Amino acid sequence: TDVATVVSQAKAQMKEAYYTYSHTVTETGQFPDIKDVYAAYNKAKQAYANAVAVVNKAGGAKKDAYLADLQAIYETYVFKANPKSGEARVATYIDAYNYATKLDKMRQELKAAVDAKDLKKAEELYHKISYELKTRTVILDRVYGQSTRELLRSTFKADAQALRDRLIYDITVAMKAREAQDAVKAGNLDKAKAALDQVNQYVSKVTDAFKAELQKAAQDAKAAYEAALTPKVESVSAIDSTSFKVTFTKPVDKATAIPKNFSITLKGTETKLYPKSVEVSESGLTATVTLYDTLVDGKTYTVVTSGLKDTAGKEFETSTNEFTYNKPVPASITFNFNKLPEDSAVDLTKYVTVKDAAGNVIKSGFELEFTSSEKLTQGKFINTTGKKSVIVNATVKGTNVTTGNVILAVED
Repeated sequence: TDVATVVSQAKAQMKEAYYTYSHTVTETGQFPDIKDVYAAYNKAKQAYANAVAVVNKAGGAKKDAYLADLQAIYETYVFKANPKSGEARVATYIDAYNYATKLDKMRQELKAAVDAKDLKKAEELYHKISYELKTRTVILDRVYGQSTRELLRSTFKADAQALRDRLIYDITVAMKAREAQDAVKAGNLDKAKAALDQVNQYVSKVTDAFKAELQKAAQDAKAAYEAALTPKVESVSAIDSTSFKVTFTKPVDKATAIPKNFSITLKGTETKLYPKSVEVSESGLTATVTLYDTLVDGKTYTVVTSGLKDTAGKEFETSTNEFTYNKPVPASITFNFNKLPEDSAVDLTKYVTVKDAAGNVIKSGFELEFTSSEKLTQGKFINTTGKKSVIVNATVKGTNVTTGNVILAVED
């Protein structure tokens, strides 16, 4: 009833509300029921308001000092707009505890979505929870007590971050896959390739939760991206003096990969060579074209392809592509080592190196003939079993580049 006592008590009640959470955090390392804290919060507000009315009535010459005192205690312990450190302790705690338990609930809701393998629900929650973690963690900063701020982060926040982080690959590939689809469906192949590149970058890192669905999504994006590409002739290159290699950017309908659809001209002249046969890669996108006519060393040839179609539908554009035929010039030949392994069939071509005059190794475009102390099979295999030496001679046919007779040890 007396004013001094009323204000004395209302201040005690305001602090009591802060003790409601702070004491239990400190004593037990736990949080109170938030509802007890709300109850204490409301008692303090009512204690405040009642104390004000009593002071307005019977405070006399201390009226203003009383209201300021009350206000100061209120603003520190219970509530204040835009709190600084140590202010609005109860209201900041409530907000942070509520922020933190919403995190926990969202985390648990996310876990349910991955447990139920629901990609769309997990995607939504990942974004919502990401937003909470980034934009609203400042709520935690306004809490009074390093000890209790740390209790909020460890208790609730750390788990939520961990679930979110763990899912980033899953959500990225789902997003990029559909961005890819949407890009091709929108006639934008640069956008689709770039989206697809990301897919490919991350899909080997998705978790188990949605792996099949996500791998499926990624395969659908790849395939849908290929479809939009135009089948192209990429290149031609000589092989020997009567054949050349053609490369496709996309497997070719083998029924269109026939001689009549290939034209070969000695470039800049009217001399035209006839295709004999076309032999396609089951591998899809490369064929060997064999000519009746012979290619001249050092000449350039233009290959005009027409009438080719895809492994499924689309037409290659008539295309012009050249290659130049060069028959290498063997200058030297040597055996790679002073020895051969002990085996019943050693291929001598694997043991010998041929170079041109500049000393560059000539990998193809020449024939090898051998003589040996040992019987030769297929012109190149020898049996070294039970032998400690053998004699061999590699000559590049039918030039005069040759090893001469060389005695090689047999040892592994």
